[PDB]
Amino acid sequence: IYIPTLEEIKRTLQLAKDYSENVYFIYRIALESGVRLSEILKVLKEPERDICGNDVCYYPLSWTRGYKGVFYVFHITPLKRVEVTKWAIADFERRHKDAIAIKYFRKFVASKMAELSVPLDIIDFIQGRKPTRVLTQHYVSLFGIAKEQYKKYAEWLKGV
Repeated sequence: IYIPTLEEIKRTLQLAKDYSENVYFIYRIALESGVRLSEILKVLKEPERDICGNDVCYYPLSWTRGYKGVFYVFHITPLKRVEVTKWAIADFERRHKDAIAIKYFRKFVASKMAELSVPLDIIDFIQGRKPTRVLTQHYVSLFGIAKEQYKKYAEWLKGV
């Protein structure tokens, strides 16, 4: 399957930033977090609920598709308020065929976390996906395990 290259990500961030720094910031949080666009737009409408701790930040959210459950938007950069819909994003990509669709930023994040040996069930949780197994491998302490695993992607990302 297609996983974007780091260069393809950089070029997309740059196209965005030159179009709107707000749209850019959305792609940036997409790269930092691995979560899906809808969640990124939720957290940016209420950036105050963000929680920043030392090395990384995390924004507590709750599953809406199906039974509810707590997950976190992990990121490095403190949030700022951005008010857009998915249509702002759609317009931007329609106008830039060589900008990688934001949905593919997930694939890239997932792929990198693999190379850093983040276990797949934790990659799933970091990205705001529901468990694939009823009997999860990490019953305690899920937040801690996720955070320490995420701190490895953060370090990588910080050194580019």
